Amino acid sequence: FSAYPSE
Amino acid sequence: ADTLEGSMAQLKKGLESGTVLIQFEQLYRKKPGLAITFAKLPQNLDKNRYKDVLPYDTTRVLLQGNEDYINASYVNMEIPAANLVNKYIATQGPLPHTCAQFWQVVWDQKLSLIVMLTTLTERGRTKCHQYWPDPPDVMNHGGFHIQCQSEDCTIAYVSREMLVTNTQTGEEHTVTHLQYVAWPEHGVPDDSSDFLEFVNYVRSLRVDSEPVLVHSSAGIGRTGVLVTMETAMCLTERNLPIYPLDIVRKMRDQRAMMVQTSSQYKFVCEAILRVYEEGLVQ
Repeated sequence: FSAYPSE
Repeated sequence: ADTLEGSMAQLKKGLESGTVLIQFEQLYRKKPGLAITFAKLPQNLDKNRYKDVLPYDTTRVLLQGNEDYINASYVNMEIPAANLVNKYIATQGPLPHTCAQFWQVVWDQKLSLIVMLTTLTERGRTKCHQYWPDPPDVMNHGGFHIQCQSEDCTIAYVSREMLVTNTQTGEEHTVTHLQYVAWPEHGVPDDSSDFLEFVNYVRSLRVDSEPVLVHSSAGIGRTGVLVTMETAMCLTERNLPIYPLDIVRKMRDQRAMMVQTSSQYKFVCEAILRVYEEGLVQ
């Protein structure tokens, strides 16, 4: 499960 | 506190220095002490689109008479001097196996407005499941049939009217669905004037006392920007002070991480100032 990407 | 005028002086001055952005970077993303338990249970882990974007237990949306988990949070923005509360349900873009719970929330609360702030895909990856059918098809989700009765694209968003029919009972419910397609993940709107027009259009479509269901991919970044802006618009028109940091903190006490990036916060603060100034009469 992966993190919400940020830039 | 203070006044609208002084709060905007404070915001313009702090944008200039810029203490506004530093105080944003200092703000917690998740309120310390607020329990997050259900979202991490084994049967619920893959019901979260992103591992780190989870609802607090206290503001988690429950399905009526139904124990199924959904990654969704109640977010209410009070304007107490106006005896006003703007209600939202802030949620993620549904996954294939969470469309049933998404539409159950809509049915449970007979929500007549959904605001979707994402495209379905970005750069070859899926950001939201298509939880409605392309007209004229009919979709089955968890004992609701969904059809799209109308679909019209504008520049910046798509306006859809949807019919939700309960398979168990035969009842019907209509929902307006606005998909803002000109706003990329972890970014600002492609056009600020289209964004502001869209927010004021959403305000005009509110039904009294009914939450607006707002979602993006994770349901925190672009949703947080929209919620902040609607709050600010209400405050400006009532000549009440606007503190964007208080607004973001208040959202984050109800759903963690709302307003994802510093650029997004800078964008909404500048938009707030713009609205105040071009509306200002001597």
